[PDB]
Amino acid sequence: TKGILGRKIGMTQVFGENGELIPVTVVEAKENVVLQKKTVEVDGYNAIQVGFEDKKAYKKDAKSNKYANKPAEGHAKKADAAPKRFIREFRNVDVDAYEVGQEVSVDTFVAGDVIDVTGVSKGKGFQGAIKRHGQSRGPMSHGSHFHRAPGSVGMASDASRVFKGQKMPGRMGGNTVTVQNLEVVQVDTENKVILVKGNVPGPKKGLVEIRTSIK
Amino acid sequence: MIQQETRLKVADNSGAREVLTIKVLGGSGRKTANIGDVIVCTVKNATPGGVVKKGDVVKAVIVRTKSGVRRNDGSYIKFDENACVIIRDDKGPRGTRIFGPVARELREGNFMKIVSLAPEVL
Amino acid sequence: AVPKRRTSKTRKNKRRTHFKISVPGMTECPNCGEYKLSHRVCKNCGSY
Amino acid sequence: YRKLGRTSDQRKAMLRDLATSLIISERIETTEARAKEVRSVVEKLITLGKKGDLASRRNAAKTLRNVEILNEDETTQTALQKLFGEIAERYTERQGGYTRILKQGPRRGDGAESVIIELV
Amino acid sequence: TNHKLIEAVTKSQLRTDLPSFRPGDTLRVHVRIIEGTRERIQVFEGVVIKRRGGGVSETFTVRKISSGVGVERTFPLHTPKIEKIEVKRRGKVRRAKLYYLRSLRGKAARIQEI
RNA sequence: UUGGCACCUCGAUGUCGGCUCAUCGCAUCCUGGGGCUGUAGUCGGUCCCAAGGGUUGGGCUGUUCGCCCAUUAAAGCGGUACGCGAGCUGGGUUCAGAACGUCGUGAGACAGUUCGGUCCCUAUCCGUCGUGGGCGUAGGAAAUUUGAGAGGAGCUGUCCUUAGUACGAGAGGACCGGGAUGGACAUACCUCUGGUGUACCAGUUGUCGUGCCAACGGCAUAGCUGGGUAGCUAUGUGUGGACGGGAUAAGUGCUGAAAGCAUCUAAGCAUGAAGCCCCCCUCAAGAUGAGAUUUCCCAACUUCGGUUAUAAGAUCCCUCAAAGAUGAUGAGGUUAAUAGGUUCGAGGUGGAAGCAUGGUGACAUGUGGAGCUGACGAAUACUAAUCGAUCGAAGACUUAAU
Repeated sequence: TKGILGRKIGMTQVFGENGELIPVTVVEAKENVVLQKKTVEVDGYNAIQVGFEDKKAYKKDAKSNKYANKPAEGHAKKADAAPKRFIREFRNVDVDAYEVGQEVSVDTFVAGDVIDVTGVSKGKGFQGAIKRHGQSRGPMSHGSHFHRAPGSVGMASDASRVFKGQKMPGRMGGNTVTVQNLEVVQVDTENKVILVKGNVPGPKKGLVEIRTSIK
Repeated sequence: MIQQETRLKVADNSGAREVLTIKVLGGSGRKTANIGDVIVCTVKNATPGGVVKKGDVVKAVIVRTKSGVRRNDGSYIKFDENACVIIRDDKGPRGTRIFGPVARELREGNFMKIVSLAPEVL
Repeated sequence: AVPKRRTSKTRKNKRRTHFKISVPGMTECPNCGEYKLSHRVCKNCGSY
Repeated sequence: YRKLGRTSDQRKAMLRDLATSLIISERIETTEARAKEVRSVVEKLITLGKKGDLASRRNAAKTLRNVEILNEDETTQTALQKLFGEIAERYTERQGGYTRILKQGPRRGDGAESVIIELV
Repeated sequence: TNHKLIEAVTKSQLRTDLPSFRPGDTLRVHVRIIEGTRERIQVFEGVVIKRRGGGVSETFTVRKISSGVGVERTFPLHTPKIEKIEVKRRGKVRRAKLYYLRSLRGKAARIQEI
C-alpha cells in the first residue's frame, strides 16, 4: 500500500517531543495521478502506475522533453490527465483501490509511517579504487611509489586470469538505491510536502519513490 | 576522539597527573572514545605519594574530551583539554577530589559517584 | 610494454573503423555567399 | 567559472586586459571560452559605469588597465573616463545585455573557435 | 515553487521570543534540563563566539570557564529547550568568529562593553 | 616440513620478509545445532553436523618465527610460483669499500659478525573495471515493465527483566524467554558538527606603479593573516544485517515389520542449524528462446528492381548541468526562462568610500548591520539558444482455428 512520487527539495531540521532535533528531507510529492492500472488477467502482475510531474502538451516543432510527444499524449489521455514527466509502477499497493485518474495526494501517509525511499545516487564520475571502494591507500613516504593504486589483481599462475568482481576503478555513478525504515514526521497538505526523517539518495530536484516498508 | 597513545590530564587526586591510553575497551577494533567510555591506561606523570605510581596500568573513564559530545536536542559541548578519572573496576573512582567540569553524559553510564565528587556538571 | 605479436592487416583495419571524421554543419547563408558553418557568422565569401 | 588554462593571477590579468581592449575598440576577436568569461566581466563593469558615483569609479579602476585612447581631434581620455562617459550614456535605459558573441570558424593553427565579442 | 518550501514548511517551528545579539556579547542562556525527576533549569553564562548559517538551523556558541577549564557550548537558536536568553553585556569585537579566545586565557581574553 | 630424484626452464622461470588486493579448502578459532560425560548449577571436557559471516592493536627482532603488553565472542589452520615487485618498498641477502674474530706462509677465505651500498618498461593480445557505436529481435516508434538469470548482503557483544527463580549443604547461579543498547562493517546524504573552499570579505609587511594626498594596482607560495557560500567531504548525520517461510545435516522420534519379540527404516510418518532454497537488496529479454502491456504513426511512383519523398519519431547544431574523460545521460532551444546580464534576495565578511566631528597626533565616532560578495534562490527576454539540414515505417511465408 501507499506509494507516491516526489522530488528532493533539500534538507532541513525539525524539533519534536522533548525538544529532540531530528534531520529531515523535504520531498515535494505534488500532482501525482494514477495513470494505468495493470491486472494479472492482462499482464501477469497487479500494479498501478503513477505519473508524477505534468509537462506541457504536444507542440509540433518541439525539440526538447518538456513538450510531450504523441505516444505520451494518447497514453495520458486514456486517463483524463495531463502528460507526466516521470512515470513509475507501484506493485506493493492494492490494485482494487486507485481508480485510474485519481490524484493520489500527499495525505496517504501519516506522521509515523515507516517507508522506503528509492532514488538514484549523485554520480561522481570516473573514480579510483580507494574512492570508489573503501580501499586502504599505500604509504605516502618511506620510499614508496604505491599510494592510490589498487593493489594486486590476482595470484600468479594458478588463476592466470583476473577474477571478475575485482573492484577496479571506473564510474562511481548514480545508480538506484533504497534507504529503508525511514519515518514520515510531518505531512504539509497545502504545500504538498513530506518531511522524511534523514537523508534520501539523489541530488536536489531529483526523483524519489516513497513507498511503505516491506519489513 | 581519544585513541591509543593519547596523553590525558588526570582529573582527580588518584595519584596521577598525566596518563596515556593503551586500548579503548568495549568491542574488538574499537578505535576512539568519548565521554563515558572506559579506557585502560598507564600513568606517565605521577604525583609523589598518592595511590597510583608511574608505570601502573590503570582503568579510567573519559571526562571532558576536547572534541565533545552531541546531545539529543542538537546541543553540543566542548572542552579545552582532555581529562580523565582513574576508576576502581566497579565504575567507582580512586580519589575523592575530582577536579574540573564533568560532562552530563556520564550520569547515564552509572558514574554517579564521579558526578557527586565533582564541580558543576555541564 | 611491447606487443607480443604483430597486428595483422585485418585486425588493424577493424580497430580504425571508428577512426573517422564527420561532415560539418553546412547551412546556406540566405543573404549572400556560399555555405556557412551552422550557428556561425561568416567572414569571407558570404554575408553572415 | 572557467579556468582558461591558466593560474589564478594569469587568468585575472588576462581577463581585465581583455575587458579593457573591449572598451577601447568596442569589438575584439578572441576565442570562444575567453569571450564567455570576459562577457560577465565587462557587463559587470558597465554596471559600475551606469552608477557613475565616486565609490564605483574606484571599483571600475580595480579592473581596468591604464590605457589611453587617442580620440578624435587629438584629445585623449583614459579607459576609465571612456567607460563612465560614452558606454554609460549608451546603455542608460537597457537593463542587461551590453555584449554579444558572434561565433566564427576555427583558426588555422588550432581548432580554436574564433569569436567576435561586440559591445551592444 | 521550489524556493518557499524550505521556508514555508519549517516556518512554524522557528521562534520569535529571542533577543538580538551578535558575537562578543555576554549571554545568560536559560537552558532547561529534564531528567527522570523534574524540569530543572540551569543557567549558562558565557560569551558568544560564533553565529552561523540561517534558517531554523541558526546556531550560536557561547564560551565559559568553569573550574579553570574553558567550556564551549553550542545551541540551535530555535530549540524549545532554551527557556530564556538574557543579553548581560555587549562587546566591542571586530570579527564575526572569535576563535582567537580559545588560545587566550585569563585577562588576555577580555572583551569590552558596547 | 626436512629431504630423495634430476623431468621443465641457464640465447634468464629474477629477489626473504613487509605493504596493497585478495581468493580457495575445512582437518572449525568464535558464533549455529547435537551426542556422551567421572555433565548439580555455573563452568567445562570430548565427539559429531556446518565454510554463513567474523577472526585486534602494540613492544622487541630485517626477520618467517617466537616472546610479551593490552584487549576480544574469537584473536583458526592451510593452498593459490612458501598467492601477489611489468602493484609498492628493499630491512634480510651473492656485488665492488672497510673492520673484528677465526683460518691460511701468502694472495685470501669464512657462510662468523659489523658499517655502507643504482629496484628498467609509453599495455599489443587475453583477462578485468567502466563506458559507447553497429546489427538483430518479421512494420516503425515512445513509455512502463516481467525476471530466465547473475551479483550483493549474512558478524556479534553488553545490559535489564524472567529470577537470586531452577540447581545447590553452602558458595554460587541457570535454560527458555522477553526487552534495551553497542562494537565492527556496508551504504546514502550535507541538516548539524567540522574540513576544504586559489574569481568571497577583512586585516597587514616589503617594494614598484597609477603626477601627488587620499584611495587603489602589481609582485612577494594565494605575500602572509582572520574568516567563509556553493560543491566535494567524515571524524558528521541517517538507515542496514532482521524477521519469516520451505527442504534438510548431525541428531531426536512415532508407527512398523522383515525376525510372533524387540526395532527411528525396510514401507510409512514426524522433528531438527548462523548452513540450503526463498524471503531482502541491486543488475538484468544480445533471455539469438531476443518476453509483455499501453500509446503513437500508415506511399506512392513503381522490370516496386529500386528511387523519390516522408510519418510517428529522432538527430545534426546551439544554450546548459542534477550528468560527464570522451561520447553517452538529463534540462532547454523564441509559443523560449536554457545560460549570461540586470533586479531582488539568501548566506558570507563585519561597519565601505566620501564627508563631518573629536583628537597635536597616530587614530577614533557619526553618516550606516555600512559597503562588498564566485558557484545559491526568485523575477526579468536585455544578450545568445538563427536560418536550416540529415535519418526514419510501408508490415515475408507456412499451417491452424476464426
